[PDB]
Amino acid sequence: AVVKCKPTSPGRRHVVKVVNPELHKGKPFAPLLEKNSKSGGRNNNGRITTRHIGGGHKQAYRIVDFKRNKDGIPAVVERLEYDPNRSANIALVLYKDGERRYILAPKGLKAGDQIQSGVDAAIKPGNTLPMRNIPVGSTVHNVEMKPGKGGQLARSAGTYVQIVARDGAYVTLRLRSGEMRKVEADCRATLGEVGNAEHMLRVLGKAGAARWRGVRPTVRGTAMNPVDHPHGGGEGRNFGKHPVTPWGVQTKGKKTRSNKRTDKFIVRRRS
Amino acid sequence: MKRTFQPSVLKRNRSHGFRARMATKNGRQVLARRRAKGRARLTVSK
RNA sequence: CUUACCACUUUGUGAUUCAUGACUGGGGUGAAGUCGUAACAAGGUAACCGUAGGGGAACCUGCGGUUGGAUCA
RNA sequence: AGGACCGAACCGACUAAUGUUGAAAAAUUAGCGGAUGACUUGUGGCUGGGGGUGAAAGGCCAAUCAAACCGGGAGAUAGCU
RNA sequence: GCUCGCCGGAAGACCAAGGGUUCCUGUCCAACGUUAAUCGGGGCAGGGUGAGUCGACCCCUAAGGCGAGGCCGAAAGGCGUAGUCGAUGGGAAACAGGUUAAUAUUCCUGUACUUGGUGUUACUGCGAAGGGGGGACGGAGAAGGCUAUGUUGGCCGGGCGACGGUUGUCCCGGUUUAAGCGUGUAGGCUGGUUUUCCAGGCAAAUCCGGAAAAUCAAGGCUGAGGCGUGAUGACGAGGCACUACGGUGCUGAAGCAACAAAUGCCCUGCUUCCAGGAAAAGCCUCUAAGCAUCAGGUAACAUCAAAUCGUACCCCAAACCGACACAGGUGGUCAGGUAGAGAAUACCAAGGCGCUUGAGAGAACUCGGGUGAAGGAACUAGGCAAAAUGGUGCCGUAACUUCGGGAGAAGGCACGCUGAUAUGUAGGUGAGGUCCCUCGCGGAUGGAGCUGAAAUCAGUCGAAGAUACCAGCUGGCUGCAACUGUUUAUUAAAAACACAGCACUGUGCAAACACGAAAGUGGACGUAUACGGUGUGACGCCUGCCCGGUGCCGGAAGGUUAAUU
RNA sequence: AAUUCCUUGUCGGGUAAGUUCCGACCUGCACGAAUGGCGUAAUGAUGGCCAGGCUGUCUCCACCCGAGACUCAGUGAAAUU
RNA sequence: CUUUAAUGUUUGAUGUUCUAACGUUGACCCGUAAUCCGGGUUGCGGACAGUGUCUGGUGGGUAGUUUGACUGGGGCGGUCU
Ligand SMILES: [Mg+2]
Ligand SMILES: [Mg+2]
Ligand SMILES: [Mg+2]
Ligand SMILES: [Mg+2]
Ligand SMILES: [Mg+2]
Ligand SMILES: [Mg+2]
Ligand SMILES: [Mg+2]
Ligand SMILES: [Mg+2]
Ligand SMILES: [Mg+2]
Ligand SMILES: [Mg+2]
Ligand SMILES: [Mg+2]
Ligand SMILES: [Mg+2]
Ligand SMILES: [Mg+2]
Ligand SMILES: [Mg+2]
Ligand SMILES: [Mg+2]
Ligand SMILES: [Mg+2]
Ligand SMILES: [Mg+2]
Ligand SMILES: [Mg+2]
Ligand SMILES: [Mg+2]
Ligand SMILES: [Mg+2]
Ligand SMILES: [Mg+2]
Ligand SMILES: [Mg+2]
Ligand SMILES: [Mg+2]
Ligand SMILES: [Mg+2]
Ligand SMILES: [Mg+2]
Ligand SMILES: [Mg+2]
Ligand SMILES: [Mg+2]
Ligand SMILES: [Mg+2]
Ligand SMILES: [Mg+2]
Ligand SMILES: [Mg+2]
Ligand SMILES: [Mg+2]
Ligand SMILES: [Mg+2]
Ligand SMILES: [Mg+2]
Ligand SMILES: [Mg+2]
Ligand SMILES: [Mg+2]
Ligand SMILES: [Mg+2]
Ligand SMILES: [Mg+2]
Ligand SMILES: [Mg+2]
Ligand SMILES: [Mg+2]
Ligand SMILES: [Mg+2]
Ligand SMILES: [Mg+2]
Ligand SMILES: [Mg+2]
Ligand SMILES: [Mg+2]
Repeated sequence: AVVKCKPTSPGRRHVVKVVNPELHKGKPFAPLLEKNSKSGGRNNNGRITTRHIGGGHKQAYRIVDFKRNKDGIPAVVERLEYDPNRSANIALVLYKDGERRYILAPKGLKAGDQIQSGVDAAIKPGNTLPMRNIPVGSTVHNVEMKPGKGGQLARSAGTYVQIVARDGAYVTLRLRSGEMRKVEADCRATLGEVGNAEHMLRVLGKAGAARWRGVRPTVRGTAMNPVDHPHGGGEGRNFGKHPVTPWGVQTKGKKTRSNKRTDKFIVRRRS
Repeated sequence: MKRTFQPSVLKRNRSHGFRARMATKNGRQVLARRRAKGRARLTVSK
């Protein structure tokens, strides 16, 4: 559940956290972790590329495994592990083969439950399956860009993609972005809506959260000297200028999108 | 209050030490420039 | 001599009432002055109730409900 | 439990006085703010100049900053003194 | 040398960093000490730091750096694969006394320990840069147990007291003692084990992961301290012989017990929480190629080896950063007594000091403070500054409110000491003796002795008992910014920035964008419940009208329009 | 009004007397709805106004204890010119 | 032979499918006890994408400069033949 929080501090008043009591409380499956390293937003030259970044907590990378193959081998959901890396809720798997991996854990995060992933398998939330096989109008899940790429769609919480047309060797689905996208069809993509979803109900409350979350503060334009930002303004607020990123570019229009080596796939533009 | 000079042998060296001022082009060009000018101690003797 | 209780009386802070006030909410009276004419007949767009928004003003429009609606609808 | 409360160390600088050829090229004394946190600190690393960094003041980048310092162009140019 | 004052969570002690002979002794006093100076961190000589166990090397890696070939770039060079360096973090081992003018977990004495080679003995599958396990990790909080160590009695040694009293029923001092070795306990974790099978751990594996049956439950790991040994040793107040007068030999009493504690240890624990909390090697185990009475591996023991540098001294300062023998800056460790909540504070211990110009006088005036009749903010830009307020428990406490607050609101009462309750209570602590037992670091019952609040009565001295230091002034209205936070180092801390929330907008992944001629990279080992940009700045109630101009989104038919032909 | 020039606007409040302050009016020189409008509990070394207590802030300074200043011995500056 | 038509034909237009340059930051192999790189296989994409030269647009993101004088101070105003 979410539950607010008794206003005990001049900041602990809006702290409306979220919790999943069924979430295992204990160190993760060690043999599936590996450092993480804090980038701080710097580049190779040691120069900051993207602003807002730093501090945060230690954080240790899990492993997940969006690839998901082991077709023809079942596995019961050992536990449900909270993931620091992403927003979703990773879940230990463990196949009857003895080997145990990780998964994003979909809506039906029913613990203990069993799931396969074979090429044949059976249309069920939590089963690796190439859309070329799975039905249509399905909720799918971790969609896979290319045939064996490794799935890179709806990898966040609440996410989900609904199939529409399997015309020829290319299937057309609908990303949560409301955009019509085409895929090689012969691509796997687990199943079921991604778990959690109630994530988009946070709130934090006090800067502390966002701060120890890795997100550094942000400075507005028409608040700093000209030499620093195009919105120099200064002297009694002011503006008049055109809302543009710190590099003269109307931060309103301009799609900026100029891939072209993809249009073919993209059918009905995001809206 | 606090002064602008907090010593540290290690730093003082790797920051302006021989090898260092010998691991780069200009840096290496520096030493030469020095030896040329005829300097007693080349770089932070030790 | 001293102690206990204790009246007068003192201080601080809450509750209640009466009175009162720049200014302002509408309410009631007479001239019945100005702006319209909402409702009463089908009142000239049937009306009223609740409710929401809007507007010089009655009041208008949306939503459901009532018949305490005239014509044979 | 809490960027919760009072208050040392610790970190910070609101007020006044004294110093203003100081004890000091920013401090001393008396008060003063935070003090489990966006805290504080040792150690070592990475960002280099029209570049970095900036909870943004044009602030900081070795007592220097509306473009550091060192050397060179260079005896710049100076209808001005 | 005797007095006096100062510091004592330091102004004591030890280590880092930095310093580099400043260390000790001897000498000399020109220059150097803000003066003298017989003195010194000054001069000049010598002397002076001994390690298998402390540290660095070394092993192992973090951030990050370097980088064969390599991928890019006019050149120089950029980047980065294998790998290789790189701590601030992980790997094995020594304590206790004694000694020097100056050394010390180094030298000496006593008592131990780590690991490698070689040998003897018993036993046995050994073998990796390869698999597994382990190393190996967060925040806060809540105990209990224990040690530190303190106080008090016992004990031993000394002392009967410059002035009234002091044989005990009193005063003073001491009461220490380790590693390692055995026991493995308060507690903490966890059920073991044999066999069989296998799409896993890149190959293999007996190991780890999975699935099966049976069998016993009283299995195994971890663990502070305590207890013996260490140690009839040492040390130890105290003495007598010599002295250099600072010191030197010899000798050497007791040496227990009770209670009270930790911010230390058990505790890399335990409880819980969301912000989900290094890697690598050592280590143990599992097999590969291979070896195949061999080689190796395990344990006991004998022995050899443990190299080389660093060890002086200052270290919160007169040796370090500040030009100075400068009121500033400087990380970590230790943690005494009374009072106290306490690392504040006050007075003292050990210990260290009196800050390197002195002697007088006792003007105005400046500086720092103490006290003031009557008045009480008339001061003044403004109560600036001063003065005041302050502690504990109990009584009691407003509008307003987001119901948490406001709130220590306000305003009040009591506080010392002495007798009693109660010969020291409540409580804490826990010795006999008895029972039973696996059978003692057992359990039970027993409550001696030790320590020990507050309260309530009655009495009592002073002007006053939270007597010192220390330690809130309070309330009312109103602007501004929700709030904690940040900021102009060195005139501005604010109403400025930042924020939690909000809305617009871009981004379909080789994302947008940013660094970069490039390669490459941050974005993210993320993927539209995500990320970027811009404006607003909790929350409540709201956020109306204008698209003419500018910009931006969409369209493309037509008009105009480049290179080119 | 952090926006009001004419401005000490006008009226009410507090005062012995109030160009500030509080509550109003509207005639807004020249507010106005995310370069947000209006309120808001709690919060603040934030701006303004008021009261009690408190007092050398003052009326109106006096006394007092110390550090200098003064006298002696020693060493011994500076700016300026 | 001029005006207008069918199959040939060459050339500019759009528009299809193919692969064989080219791309692939899909998968696998080998160099190899390497997520760099190179060669190979396969899949996907495909003369598109990107790049080079030329070229229209946009372009305070950046850069070099200009932005007069007489003035009863300068500015404003006015003036400049
Ligand atoms: Mg500014
Ligand atoms: Mg600009
Ligand atoms: Mg400015
Ligand atoms: Mg300004
Ligand atoms: Mg009508
Ligand atoms: Mg009608
Ligand atoms: Mg109706
Ligand atoms: Mg706090
Ligand atoms: Mg505090
Ligand atoms: Mg102070
Ligand atoms: Mg500076
Ligand atoms: Mg020249
Ligand atoms: Mg010149
Ligand atoms: Mg010397
Ligand atoms: Mg000496
Ligand atoms: Mg000397
Ligand atoms: Mg190494
Ligand atoms: Mg490199
Ligand atoms: Mg180290
Ligand atoms: Mg006597
Ligand atoms: Mg030493
Ligand atoms: Mg010594
Ligand atoms: Mg001195
Ligand atoms: Mg002195
Ligand atoms: Mg007086
Ligand atoms: Mg006055
Ligand atoms: Mg006056
Ligand atoms: Mg004051
Ligand atoms: Mg005071
Ligand atoms: Mg005001
Ligand atoms: Mg604020
Ligand atoms: Mg300042
Ligand atoms: Mg200031
Ligand atoms: Mg703002
Ligand atoms: Mg605002
Ligand atoms: Mg609007
Ligand atoms: Mg007003
Ligand atoms: Mg405005
Ligand atoms: Mg603050
Ligand atoms: Mg003299
Ligand atoms: Mg320019
Ligand atoms: Mg020029
Ligand atoms: Mg002129």
